Amino acid sequence: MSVLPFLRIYAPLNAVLAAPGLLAVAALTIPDMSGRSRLALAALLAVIWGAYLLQLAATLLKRRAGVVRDRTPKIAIDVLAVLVPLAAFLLDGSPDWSLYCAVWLLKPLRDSTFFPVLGRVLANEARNLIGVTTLFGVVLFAVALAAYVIERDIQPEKFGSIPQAMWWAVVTLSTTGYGDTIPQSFAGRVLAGAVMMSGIGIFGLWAGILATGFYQEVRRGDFVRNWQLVAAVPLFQKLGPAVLVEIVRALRARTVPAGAVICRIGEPGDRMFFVVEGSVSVATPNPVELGPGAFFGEMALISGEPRSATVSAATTVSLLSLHSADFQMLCSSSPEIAEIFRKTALERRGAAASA
Amino acid sequence: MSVLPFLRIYAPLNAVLAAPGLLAVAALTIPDMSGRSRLALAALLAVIWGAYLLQLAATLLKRRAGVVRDRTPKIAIDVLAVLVPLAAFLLDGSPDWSLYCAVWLLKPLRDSTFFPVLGRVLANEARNLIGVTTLFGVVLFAVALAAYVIERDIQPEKFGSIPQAMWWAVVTLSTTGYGDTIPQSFAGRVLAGAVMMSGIGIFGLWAGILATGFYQEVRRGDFVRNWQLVAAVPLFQKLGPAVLVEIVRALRARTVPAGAVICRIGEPGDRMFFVVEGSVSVATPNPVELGPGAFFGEMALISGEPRSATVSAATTVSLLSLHSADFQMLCSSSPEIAEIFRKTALERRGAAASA
Amino acid sequence: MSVLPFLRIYAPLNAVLAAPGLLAVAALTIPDMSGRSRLALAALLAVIWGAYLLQLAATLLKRRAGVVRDRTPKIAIDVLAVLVPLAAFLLDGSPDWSLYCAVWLLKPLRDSTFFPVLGRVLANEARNLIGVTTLFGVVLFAVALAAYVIERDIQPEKFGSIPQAMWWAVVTLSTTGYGDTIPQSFAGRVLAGAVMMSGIGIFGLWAGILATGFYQEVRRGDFVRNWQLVAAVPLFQKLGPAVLVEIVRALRARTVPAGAVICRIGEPGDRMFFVVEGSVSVATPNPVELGPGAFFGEMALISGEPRSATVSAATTVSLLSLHSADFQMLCSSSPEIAEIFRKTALERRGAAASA
Amino acid sequence: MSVLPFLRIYAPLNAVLAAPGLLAVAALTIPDMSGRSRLALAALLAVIWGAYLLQLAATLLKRRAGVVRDRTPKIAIDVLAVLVPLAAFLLDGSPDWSLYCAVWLLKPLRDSTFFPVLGRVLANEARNLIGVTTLFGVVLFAVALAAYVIERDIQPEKFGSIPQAMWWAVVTLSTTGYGDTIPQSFAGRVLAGAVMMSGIGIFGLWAGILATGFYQEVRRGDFVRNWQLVAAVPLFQKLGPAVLVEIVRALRARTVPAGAVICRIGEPGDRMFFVVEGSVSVATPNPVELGPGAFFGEMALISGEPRSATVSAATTVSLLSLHSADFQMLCSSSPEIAEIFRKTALERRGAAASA
Ligand SMILES: [K+]
Ligand SMILES: [K+]
Repeated sequence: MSVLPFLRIYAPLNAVLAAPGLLAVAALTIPDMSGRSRLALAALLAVIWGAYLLQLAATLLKRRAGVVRDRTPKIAIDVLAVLVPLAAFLLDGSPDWSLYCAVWLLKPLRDSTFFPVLGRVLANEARNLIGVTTLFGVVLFAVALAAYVIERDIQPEKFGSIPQAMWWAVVTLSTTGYGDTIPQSFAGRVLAGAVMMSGIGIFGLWAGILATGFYQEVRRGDFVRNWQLVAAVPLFQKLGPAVLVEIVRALRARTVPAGAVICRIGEPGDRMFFVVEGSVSVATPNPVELGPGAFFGEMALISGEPRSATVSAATTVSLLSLHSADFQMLCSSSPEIAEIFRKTALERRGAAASA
Repeated sequence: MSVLPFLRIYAPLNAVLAAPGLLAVAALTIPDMSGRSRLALAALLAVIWGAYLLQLAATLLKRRAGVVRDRTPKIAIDVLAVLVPLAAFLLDGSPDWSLYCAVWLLKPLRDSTFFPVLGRVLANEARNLIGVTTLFGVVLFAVALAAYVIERDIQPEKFGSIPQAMWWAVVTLSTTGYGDTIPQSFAGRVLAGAVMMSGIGIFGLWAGILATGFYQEVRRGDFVRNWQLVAAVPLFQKLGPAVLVEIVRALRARTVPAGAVICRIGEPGDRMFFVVEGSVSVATPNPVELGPGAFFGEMALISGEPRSATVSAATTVSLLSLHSADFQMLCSSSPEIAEIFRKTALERRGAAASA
Repeated sequence: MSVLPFLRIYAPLNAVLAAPGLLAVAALTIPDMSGRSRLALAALLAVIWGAYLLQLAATLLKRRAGVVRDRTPKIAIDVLAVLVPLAAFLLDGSPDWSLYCAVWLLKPLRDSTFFPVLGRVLANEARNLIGVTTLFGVVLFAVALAAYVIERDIQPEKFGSIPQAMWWAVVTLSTTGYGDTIPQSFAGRVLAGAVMMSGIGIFGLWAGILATGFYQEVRRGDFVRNWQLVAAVPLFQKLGPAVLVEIVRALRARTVPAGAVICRIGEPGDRMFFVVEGSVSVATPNPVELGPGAFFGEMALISGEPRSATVSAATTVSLLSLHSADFQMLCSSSPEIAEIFRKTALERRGAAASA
Repeated sequence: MSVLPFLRIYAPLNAVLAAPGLLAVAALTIPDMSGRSRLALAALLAVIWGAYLLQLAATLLKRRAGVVRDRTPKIAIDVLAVLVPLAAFLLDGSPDWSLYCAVWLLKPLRDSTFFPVLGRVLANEARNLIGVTTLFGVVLFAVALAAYVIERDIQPEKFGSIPQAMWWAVVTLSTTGYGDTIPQSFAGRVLAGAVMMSGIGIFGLWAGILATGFYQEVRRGDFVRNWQLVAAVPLFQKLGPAVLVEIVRALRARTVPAGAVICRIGEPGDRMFFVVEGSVSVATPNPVELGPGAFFGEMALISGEPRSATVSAATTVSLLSLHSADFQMLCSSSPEIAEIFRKTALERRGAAASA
């Protein structure tokens, strides 16, 4: 709610082209298709092949910044991103070689930050997941077995065994309801009453396990990144030790591209920013372009008013941001700083129009 | 649990009439329907047309309070709320012009506060949603592909391609279970075991992403609105800086209409209120009508008793409210204020019956 | 995890008998049923009728404690619990009068505490629910309409209208998957990709709205009840103001019936209790029966050991309970109290066997 | 996200063999199966029988550490793990005796820690679950009844009774959507609009009840275990009382097996560890093998750098772990300790290469 995400967060053309790349698959996969456009997109594989292949050797020129680097992840696919189609091209002379369009699917995941964040936590909590997944397997066959007890007699053809029943378990437990083969008797129909009751508590926990400390990591992700951009601010010599842990949970950083709008004038004042690197376009008769290491919005927050300036991203600014309460929290937290921000609430009145 | 929501929170007749307005659609949509009531409701479009159109020009008289205003949102539909039916009326001479009853559907959303609240946060967290939505597309085709591997042989007519399989993926992943086309082999049936396991963790996160800091915004929504109605209370010169952040998370404000009941006498005392604007009906031999900037309930909370007065909303009172713990928290937080509330617990014993 | 719930929490025979009472319905509801047991259970209605009717007039003798009472809720059904069957008995001379076995269903809800707790909060947060429920109706018809656009042509018989499509919306949105009528074209099949994506975020919020501050109320429910049983403890003259808010969130009270086990000897020490009313059976050569206002378990917690006594509920004891951390929190919170609990960890060594 | 789970957390071969053990069931369960491998796995039951039976008497030699022990849980199945197959072997002379492969299913649960953790909390919160489960039964028949009102007329064969309707309730309420028998009329089709709306709020709460304070227990599980491994650290004479409660929520302990990697050199520094028991392989010219009661990583965290040593688990080390913020929290929390860790950030520069 308090952040300006811009500059094409889904930027890298490596990440982009699997999507157009892999829809190229389908038309090959289909009868009654002319050959015209059939192979026309086979090029587009060759394009994406050649395109990543173009990118490829530039990467293999890894004498760049070659001091200490851990790039087994980033490289893992780039190798295979061209080889797997290639060996596929020949031995699988038949068109099915395109079935090695399973391959680029990691390329989005190549430069997918927030995926390490995902896999980071599973290697702390899977202890639970196992004891639950076991427990999932407990309750599965514990309950799956209860059906073969019954309808083997009059429904062999659907329930003539155990695993045919295990099928109808998790379909029944995991919230799904396919609807292919269903009981006819009473007591077997009774048993479902605990099933959804169970599974929705099972996943009531188990999916909750994920979001539980995932969010801890994500809410932690906004600190590990943001104990940086702290010392850069020239004011933070005075802040006490414990004060920051309160703060950085709320302070998110993002980056705006050049030209874009930051705060348009006259819009309702609802937040303030801490610039740390880049520069701005504070639209005044004399533009007060504050570069790395500044802020604005206090003129509107202390007064509770619209914007005092059409600030626009003159350059690519690594931004921060902040809503009132957390700034009121700061204003509440210390008279030492409200003094200068009060002065600033008068200086920037006289500094906005002036130089 | 601690608030009195009254005065028709779904008030504005602009917001109201799409519901009766759009059910007017259906009878046109249906064969074997007489023409009698068919067009009878076509009027009701004309009514709602004329009705908003009546409202319309009053809005276009936007010389009202014309100083600095940002009304592109509120106006966006009012323009189209009449034009789109209108141009539809002529070029679509055929009855299908009523299919521009897709149009009013924003009119509820026109004056839908809590919808900006919704859209506010997506422009902070969609970073995740993308990396997840990509990941959703990863796991989709990653898994969808695994089926065409198999049943293309014996189920062409259902699984004779890739996208027919992508269909059966999210139907299978997204908790649904349609039940149109289902495997017959083993290993393809095996694969589902991870699917629901996955998707319920996927949405185990992804839907959780929404409620995660949505609630932060909503729990923030009760501060940004309620750092107001703070200075109005004549007592709050003494409160310390940090004290309020604890409080305002709990203090919700609402507004009661005139005439309505606030606290009926003899009901079990469970909460107290801070009036800030309006007036009351404190039912005593001399009604102690406390207007803007007062409170009551302490007589019942400190004593832990039923109500001392049938207080009723004499006027439209912008209300606050408060449960005990948070007032006990305050009573715990300072002896400075319990003194006067103790005195008040004796003054209002003598002030209730007296003037 | 830290509480002993006993004494038949589903106690009241008023609450009990709807369950046996209403299963009495079914056998009447069924063809090919002999008349023998048919009416045999009609008695059981008459029993439950007579039984509550027996209870009834005792309630209508409401001169008991008749000072100030708010009993419209408790009485609302007891009136109807006998009348509705009664008038049903005659005018509905046909057996369908038993269809006024819809009636007792509130009787469990009559003496269902935790149901007021439910309905308490909806009158604070339904503001959201409306803006969401509207939004649910937005996204419903916003999306439902998109289908009649298409398959009216080739699927009139299933999609020959709007509301037939609204049907397939929430079935599709609300996680369900019935599986009666399904598209055949592409673009209409495309649209589902956002649907489950939506609804699982919708209810991703909306159901979350419930558990959100429900839990606040429930976690509040353990304070409003438990600022009581505080002064009774003879030790709590010294505790500081803010200290308790930390505590009472964790301290749950329950009540054990006479005879039952409290802590059996030799079991692993994992918790301690604060008795406030009732008496115990501390199994020692001289039973140290501590009555209202005492505690035990510190001998095992400070030492981290099994139990020092087979304590059993000699009477109906209104119990508290407590795990270590929260007691370590207290031991951490003050040296003033660990002294006496250290002494107690030696006194009760000498007081256990002795008198 | 901050922990190294290793040494075969799913270790015990007792726990292992039900999985291979119980899949042995299926081939017996199936027609058209040769007898060759049929009984070949009957051995594997005899193996697992004999194998646990081998383990068994070693357990029944419970003179080991025979002072005070509470082993009714661990023993409960080991008794039956061999008897139930055994008596099954004879009286059920027919092959169905293998249906006492329902029996080992507790054997995973035998040595399933985190299962007591599960069952611990249900005996605090089931108060709710009942009032909800009742409420589930309320809303069930409250709503189930509403259908027999209607389609008994034209759908006897599907809705010719009450319980046939109760079937279609929870299938409809519990998020499932089987799709066997569906209405045809309007008002009965209307009713579903509240159903999913309800059940997803029902389980919106009810499943949430589980994860609610489950997580409290789990987040508590990391304290009850970890107030241990506290005094062992020679430094913790100075820490203040309240300081630890902040900490131990974050500090998880796990155990690494011998040989395994702990921190490989040059990897990005992201965490530090507290060793308390075992020994390490700090790969330096003179290996600084710190045994029970030490730490490392500060050299990389204060500097924010890659690893200073390929530390590997020389022995089975009962590990702790810690990320930066929580260490920054400590560094923020006191100058008393950053001094020595600063010194350590120079000592271990000179102590790493040296002895
Ligand atoms: K479903
Ligand atoms: K289905």
